[PDB]
Amino acid sequence: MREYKLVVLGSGGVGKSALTVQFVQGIFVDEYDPTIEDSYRKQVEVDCQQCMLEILDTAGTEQFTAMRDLYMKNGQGFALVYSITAQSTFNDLQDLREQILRVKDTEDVPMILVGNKCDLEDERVVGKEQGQNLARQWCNCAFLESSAKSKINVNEIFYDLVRQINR
Amino acid sequence: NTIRVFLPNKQRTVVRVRNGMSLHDCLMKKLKVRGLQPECCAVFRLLHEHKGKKARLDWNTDAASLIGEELQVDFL
Ligand SMILES: Nc1nc2c(ncn2[C@@H]2O[C@H](COP(=O)(O)OP(=O)(O)O)[C@@H](O)[C@H]2O)c(=O)[nH]1
Ligand SMILES: [Ca+2]
Ligand SMILES: [Mg+2]
Repeated sequence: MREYKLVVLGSGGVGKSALTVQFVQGIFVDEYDPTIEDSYRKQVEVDCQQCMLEILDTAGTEQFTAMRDLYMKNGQGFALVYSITAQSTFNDLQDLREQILRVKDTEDVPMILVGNKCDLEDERVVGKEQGQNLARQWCNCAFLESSAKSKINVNEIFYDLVRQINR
Repeated sequence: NTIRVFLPNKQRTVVRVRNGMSLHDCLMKKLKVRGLQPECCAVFRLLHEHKGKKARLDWNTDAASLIGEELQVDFL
């Protein structure tokens, strides 16, 4: 069956691990344990079809920065995650988009922009339309707001990357 | 002060070690988030001198003693 190498990218504390663990294991990770390296695998039914997903959950460190193009070169699909409760993590993503297109020698790279923590509406400091604007700017990039805690749009992140890959 | 650990179903993690933790202490969160029970698993150090031969370790091994070692966890 087809394997899908996915890569989860974004600043510290935005929910990259919580999203990935919710997806693969169906549990919510409550406490913040900064990631050094972690990979996960999951076989999934996409549309109606067998897909092996390997998900690389990345650190926000100098070491990841020094390896990043390697993760990009090898990855087939990218979730770029920020938190709606933390402005700097949204401003940090632009760089990541342009680099992926640089490394892949194309603008048609499977990608999704993910505003996570949508259950924390009272703490929101980045607008929904504000994320939709950034995605639009990125050549009509896929966009979701998600919650690893409420399980809103979690599977959809990975299924949309697999559907993107398939096209 | 980290240890890299290869895991079942072609997964891997790297864990930080604080002096005093056992191997099981340094790994327990990474095993829980992947549903891995250490009582159903063996853990091995990879012997890079001996073509990677696996040497089995006690889950209670001192983790500081293993810094820089690369380990593998397999099901029993
Ligand atoms: N309320 C809420 N908290 C979240 C969500 N996603 C992650 N978190 C919390 O945010 C903190 C950082 O999450 P984590 O996945 O470690 O961040 P990472 O550094 O991007 O991997 C943790 O305490 C998580 O419990 C979410 O969707 N909603
Ligand atoms: Ca070593
Ligand atoms: Mg993380």
